[PDB]
Amino acid sequence: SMSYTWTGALITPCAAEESKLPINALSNSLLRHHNMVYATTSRSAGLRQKKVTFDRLQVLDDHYRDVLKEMKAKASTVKAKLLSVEEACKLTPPHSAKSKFGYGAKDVRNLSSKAVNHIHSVWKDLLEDTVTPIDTTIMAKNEVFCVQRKPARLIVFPDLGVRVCEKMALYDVVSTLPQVVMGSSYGFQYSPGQRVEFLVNTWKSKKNPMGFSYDTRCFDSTVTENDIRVEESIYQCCDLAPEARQAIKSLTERLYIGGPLTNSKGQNCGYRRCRASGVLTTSCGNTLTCYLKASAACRAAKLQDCTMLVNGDDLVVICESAGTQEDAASLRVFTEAMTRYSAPPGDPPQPEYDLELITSCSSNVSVAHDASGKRVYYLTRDPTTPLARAAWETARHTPVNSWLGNIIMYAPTLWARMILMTHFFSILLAQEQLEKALDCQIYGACYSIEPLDLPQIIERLHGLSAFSLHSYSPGEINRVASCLRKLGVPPLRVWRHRARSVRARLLSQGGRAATCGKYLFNWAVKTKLKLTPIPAASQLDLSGWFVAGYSGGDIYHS
Ligand SMILES: O=C(O)[C@H](Cc1ccccc1)N(Cc1cccc(C(F)(F)F)c1)C(=O)c1ccc(Cl)cc1Cl
Repeated sequence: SMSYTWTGALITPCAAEESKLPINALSNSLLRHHNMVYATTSRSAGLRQKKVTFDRLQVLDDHYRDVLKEMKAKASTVKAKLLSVEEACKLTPPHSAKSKFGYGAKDVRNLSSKAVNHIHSVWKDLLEDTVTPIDTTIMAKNEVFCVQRKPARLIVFPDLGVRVCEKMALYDVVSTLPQVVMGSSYGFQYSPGQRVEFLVNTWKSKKNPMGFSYDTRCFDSTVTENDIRVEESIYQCCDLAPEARQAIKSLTERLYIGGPLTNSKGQNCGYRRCRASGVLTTSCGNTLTCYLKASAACRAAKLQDCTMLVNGDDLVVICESAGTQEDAASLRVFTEAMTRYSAPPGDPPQPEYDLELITSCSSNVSVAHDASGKRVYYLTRDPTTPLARAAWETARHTPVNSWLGNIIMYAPTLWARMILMTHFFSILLAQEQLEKALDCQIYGACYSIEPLDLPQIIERLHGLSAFSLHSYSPGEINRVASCLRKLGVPPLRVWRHRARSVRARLLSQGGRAATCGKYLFNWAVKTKLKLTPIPAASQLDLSGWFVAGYSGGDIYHS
């Protein structure tokens, strides 16, 4: 079956779109090569349509059915509850797309009678009808990148009412089931630090380690009807309320498997027969399907002691080496099996014998040293995209503040500490907006975070060592330095000069701002300070942060 069939109608914009980096008076302090940054827009949607439209074939062998039976055995130990309407409503982003039925995201969060009444009629319809295709809107994502130009990604999502219904029926399932079925291989259960720890321990557990990242080409498009019905059979293994079983069956038949695509102008754009990128189950469905195909492919390839780390379509495997030559051969067979399972590769997989050289979830393990002088492994990444998006956010307020999200996920890195923290705290000072909560995302879920809570939040997730790492690796230092040049960003020596100023300024404010100056920029002074556990860090309720992935899932954790 074709992943998509098209009518010719265009994927249309929902408002004005900007592709060129907006420039203000602050832009140059961060980046000078403005032409390197761009945002994707609907004008490239047609190009994306061509890459994502292809036929899918599947050859399912005994290794595939063996792994699935095992997955189903673990799934049968899961007991999940139906969420109430109020709970589901409270999980809805404040600015989530409004319903076509006369109410918006605020109406839902306030439990307005119109929204709640319509939500109840959608739920009832799900229970009575298990066949009628549910409508979806298809949009082109406006996302920022650096050159080396890619076309806009596509986002397909059902109406707001249906989304609240997905939450009622499946939020508990998608939040609980993956870790049970996949154990330690489920990546979304890990904070950046725990991820590193799982990777380092998994690597150290092999006599002769070897690992590779496996990039699937347009994964959502490779997901077949079979795949989606198999995912549902796994959900159905759970101990669930009868109403939840019916809604899951209905949602699978009417929405997950396929459905008509409508543009922002209300025209039919065509029909989808693959994974929708904008539904509650996108992350969980992709993770389970990637793990099932890969686990089975590991068996077919005769990979020795293969350990998976899977986050949606992002896949990394660490196993026992059989020698340089044999490895190359096994990987080839692994890739052939995945292809048979409808998970063909984009970039061909290549074995790596150096853990730090493996990139998964666009990140890699690197090493530095803490106060004591001890080696500490931490998660970093190429800062090109973080900086391109930071440049955009320097001149444009956007719904998701990636700079904040990146400071939280990459607080221990050289680049997040010296550039992002310095740059944005300088702006918050100047605009006196330090206590203004801002929306950012972690594993797809949206959170309102106050920048003044950063010190505590970081202590909680990375430990106090995040404020004292040093002696980064020549490789890391050099990648950052080279990145600054490609983008036209001031050299690290300049950010250090700046950080000294930002730090003195925060300190002058006292209170929380002073804590920020003290912990976040202790690295900027030749005579470092104390830095002891922050009493308020234990107060923060970080339960739910690193539990599951919700990318495209319309999730908000207030
Ligand atoms: O330890 C390191 O790896 C860097 C190495 C480095 C190399 C090139 C550019 C920036 C850092 N330096 C050593 C260092 C400190 C101050 C000034 C320099 C200079 F002059 F070389 F840029 C280097 C630091 O003291 C340092 C440590 C943590 C953080 Cl968050 C920031 C800094 Cl600056």
